[PDB]
Formats: sequence, structure tokens, C-alpha cells
Amino acid sequence: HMEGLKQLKDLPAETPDGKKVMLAANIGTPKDVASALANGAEGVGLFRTEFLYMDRNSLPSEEEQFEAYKEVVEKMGGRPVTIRTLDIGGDKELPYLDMPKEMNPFLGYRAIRLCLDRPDIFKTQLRAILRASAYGNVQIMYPMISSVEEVRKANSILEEVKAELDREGVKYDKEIKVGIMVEIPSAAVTADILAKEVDFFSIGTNDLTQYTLAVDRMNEHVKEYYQPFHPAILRLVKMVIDAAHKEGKFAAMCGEMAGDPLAAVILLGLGLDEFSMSATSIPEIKNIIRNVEYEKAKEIAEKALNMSEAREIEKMMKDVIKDI
Amino acid sequence: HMEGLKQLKDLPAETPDGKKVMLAANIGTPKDVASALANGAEGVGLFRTEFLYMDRNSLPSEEEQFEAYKEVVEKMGGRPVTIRTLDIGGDKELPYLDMPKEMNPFLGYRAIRLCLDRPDIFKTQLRAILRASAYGNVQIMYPMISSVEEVRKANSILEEVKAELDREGVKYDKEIKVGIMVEIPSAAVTADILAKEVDFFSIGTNDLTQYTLAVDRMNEHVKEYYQPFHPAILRLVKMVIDAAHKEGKFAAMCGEMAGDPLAAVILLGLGLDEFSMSATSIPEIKNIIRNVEYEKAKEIAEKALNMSEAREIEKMMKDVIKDI
Ligand SMILES: [Mg+2]
Ligand SMILES: [Mg+2]
Repeated sequence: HMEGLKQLKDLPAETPDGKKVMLAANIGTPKDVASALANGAEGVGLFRTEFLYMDRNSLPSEEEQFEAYKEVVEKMGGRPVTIRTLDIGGDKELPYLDMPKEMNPFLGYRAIRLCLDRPDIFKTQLRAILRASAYGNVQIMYPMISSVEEVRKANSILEEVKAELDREGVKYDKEIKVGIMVEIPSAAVTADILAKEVDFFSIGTNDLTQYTLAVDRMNEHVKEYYQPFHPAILRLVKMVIDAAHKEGKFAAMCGEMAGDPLAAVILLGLGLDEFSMSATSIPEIKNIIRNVEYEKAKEIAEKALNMSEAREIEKMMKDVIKDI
Repeated sequence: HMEGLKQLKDLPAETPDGKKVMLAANIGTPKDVASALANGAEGVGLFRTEFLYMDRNSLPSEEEQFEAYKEVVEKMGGRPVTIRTLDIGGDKELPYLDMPKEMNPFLGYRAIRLCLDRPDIFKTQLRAILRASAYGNVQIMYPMISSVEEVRKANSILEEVKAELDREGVKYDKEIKVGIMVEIPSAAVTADILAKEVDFFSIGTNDLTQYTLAVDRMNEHVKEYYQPFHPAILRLVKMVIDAAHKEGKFAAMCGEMAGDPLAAVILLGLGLDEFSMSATSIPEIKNIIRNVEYEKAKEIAEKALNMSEAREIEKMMKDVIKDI
């Protein structure tokens, strides 16, 4: 039941036996929206906001951020747009920040840790996001979360800015959903604790794999140690999905794995709610979903979770994709 | 029932209700043995071997390594000596190696990854350890293990050198036990898979905490994010201990947590078999073990595993230690 792109665009990612999932786009600039919609994106599962901070000599103003966020939210016309707060560290050059030199920047002062130490930066971004939420379906997502304590600290600043907007008579979505990236292993291991205090999870498998295997995903000398289908990763993914569902929340994935045809059936079978990916990956994943029964996918996921080697998992999924 | 050092030395680390655990020493040079024995060490749970590789212009010969290993094994007189294979990376200067410059050395080309890419170095060390095993109770431990595949690769080289020694008519302990450091999160998450193919685990909580929380344990700017009592760490520790026990293997811990009085009762209650620590920490931990019932410790561990914040866990353990 494979379909062509033109036919697929308006079709749902639904199994022949009625299991529906959401396919969304990852974007890094408002310019990416056109392609996302052209590929049938049902939302933006990850709006990377670093573009507003790069290649400039001062912080992006609240207004500039707001205009950027609003544009995307408007164009998505009601579809949910999940905006990830600043996720940057000392490995990038930002003339206006003054970041410490670090031996291991990926394990250092970055992302939510930077924002909590620089609430001036954080409040500005949160204000712009909140203001944009008046014009569509907006969700907030915190990156590099290691603990529920950090979520509470971040939410405290969020509530602070909400109160500011209230006093200023500025509109925002009072029901705005707030979730976290799951990419630090501790967040996956304690997803049950976090699930009680976040509206949703989005699994960042790029860095989850990096941290869980202790392998820099950019380091050529150990590239063979970077293994997304390592059983540990599948187990952590399952843990996050189950944890969200136990509390009646949703689990998304915006790591590259979500756009991987080899992973599609496993993710479907594990009960992943939302796949977020490069726009042009959407039709391919949709075709797979539409051509595999949910019950079959669950059997396949179960089989994958019982294997011991990434290699045999990949071999199995190669065959599955072959059969359709 | 607190005892003085002189009385404690020969006493076992045994709860009033009969639960015995092993207290062992971490050492970094043969010179450390005297202090280990003086403090009642029942073995060496971690022999860090980097001393043989540091501050020199060529690799340590098989003979030099052998003499060092033999000395320690002899002096320990029958007590088990767990020797950790080379655990070093590019962050250290070794004139004779030529290591790549890396953005994140802690996630890079180091330890077992170096040894697998440089089997000449690995074989020499394994030969020296094997040869030393003819003279006492020796165990081998691989560091920075992320997957069972790596254990199999390492063991292949071990069996290769064993076969060499056989041909040369050189003695070694045919029953030598071979285990792994659990410090990469994936190793803890898949401890059930690893447990079938290792003789024992030793939990390296120093780096397990670093990788699990994605926090460089040497980076001052994020030091507050390094939290050994984060529930994720306790859960991973429990997972490793239970996994070993399900396969009838032993679980040790050589991370600093094992020498932490605050952790003692939790570790005891979780069923940790072996605590390895700086020698002078042994009597303090022994006193605690001897003054808390196993059944009580299990209740306390269970209580700790049900908490959500490292802070409340630490507060609870402060009180426990206060009461004795
Ligand atoms: Mg990431
Ligand atoms: Mg270590």
C-alpha cells in the first residue's frame, strides 16, 4: 500500500489496523516551514532556536525573537510548534557571552545550565515564546535536563515571566504545554519522576546515544562506538515512552533516529506518539507506518528489545524494511 | 558497638544479624599495599595501573609490569587483587603514544578503546597480569566498557595471550576471573546482558555519575550538577547489583561512593558484595556495617530508592549516620 508523495501529503500516518502517530518537522529557522508543510508535517516537534544567537555581536532582543517565533507559529496554522530553549555551549563562538574554556564542553556549562546561570538571557527568550503563544499552538521544551530539580528551577522563571506579562496586560497561552528533551541518561532513568512534572517528553537520541555510550558523536576516532541501536538506547527509549504514558503524557522523538526508516517499526511498536524529523524524511516514514500493522510492529519491537547486539537489531530491521 | 582501629583491623565487616561484605582497597602503586593491609583490607578491589605508563618516554615492558603486579599479589597473600587494564586517554601526556587532540577526551579515544586499537600495548599488559596470577589471587578488570561486544573483543585477545603462554610453557591461573568496570551508563542499563559474560562487576561511580548526569567531574563551572546521590545513580547501582546476582556473580564498587559513610547503609541494603576504597576509609565503613542490621539497611535502601531528590536522600543518610 505504498503511496506517492502527492497522495501521501494529506494522508495520516496510520497503520492498516488503525494506530495513528504524529509526524512533525525539525526546523532551525522560520525559512524551514515551507518545506515542512510541503512534506505534510503535522507540527514542529523541534524548533532549534540557536539561529537567533549565532553569528552576531549581541543577544537577540525579545522583539526579534518574538517576531521569529510568531512567524513560525502563524504559518503552522494551529499545528503544535515545540520551541526548544537556548541549547548552546562554549564550543560555539558567541562574542557577547564569555564562556569558560572547558576540557569537555559536551559535559559542561551549556544549554539549560547556561540559562539558569544567566536568567537575563532565559527570561527574554521565555517572554518571546510566551508572547508568541498568543498566536497559535506553542509548546516549550527545555534541553539538557538531568533532574526534576532543574525543571522546577526553570519553571520558576517561567512563572515569573508569566506574572510579568500578566501585570503588563500582555497575552499568552495560559495552558501552554512545557516539556523536556530527554538526552541526558539520568533523565531517561528517572523519567517516572520527571513525568509527573512535565507535559511531555521529546527524546533527543543524538545526544542520548552520545552520553549513554560515552562517545562524542563528532569524534572520528571513536565513531564506531556510536551505536544508536545499542540495546541500552532502545531500553531507555522504551522507559521514557512508558513513563510518559503511565502519567498520561505524550512521548516524542526528535533525534535523527525518528527519521530513520530502520527505526520506524520499533518506535511504532514501542508506542512512540510523535516522530519529529527533517521534513523530507516524513513521507518515507509515513509510508512505512501505513504499511505495517500496529500489532505486528509491537511484536517486532518486542523482538528487538530481546536482542543483545546492535548489529543483529539492525540486520533484523533491514529485513523488515525489505518486506515492507 | 563502635570499635577502635586496633580492634577493628581483624574484625569482619559483618552486621549484627550476620550479613558479611568484603572491604577492599583501591591502590595506584605497589607502595600502597602496606597501608591497605594496616587498615584491614581483605583484598585490592582496584589496582589502577596508570602509574606504569606515566612520566616516562617508552611503554612499560612486560617484565617491569610483571614485577610490579607480582609484588602486590604476593604481599596480599592470597587475598584477591583486581587489576584494571590501561585506563588513559589523550588528556594525559604520554610522549610515546601520539594521541589525537579531542574536543571531549572523556567521550573519546581512551582506555579499552585505546587498548583494542593498540593490541600490542594490551597484549603486553595482559601477559604480565596473567604471569602474575601464577603467584596469587588475581582478577582482571576492563575499564570503560560500553557493550558486551567489547568484552568479547577484549577476551579474544586475552585468550590469544593465554594460548601464547601455554606454548611457551609459562604458568598462569587458568581460572582467573575477568570482569568489567561499570561506569558507562550503557553498561549499567545492559548489565543483564553483560552479567552472562563477565565474572563480576565493579561499579565505577566516579565516572558513572559523570556520564549519567553528563557532568565533567573536574569542571568547576558545573560542579553543582555532579550529584552522586541522584536517584538515577542509585537505580543504576541497584540494576548492576541485581543483574550480577541473577547470574550468580558478584558486584563490587570502587568509586569514591564505596568509601562514603553516607552511602554505606544504602550500599549494604542494596546487597553490594564488595566495597573498594582508599585504605584509610575501611575502618570507618566497617564500623558502620558492624553497627547496622542488614534488615534495617534493606529498609533504608528501599526508602532511599523511593525518594526523588538527591538532597532528601543525603539528608536521610545524614540522620542515619547520626543514629549509628
Ligand atoms: Mg541534543
Ligand atoms: Mg573511571
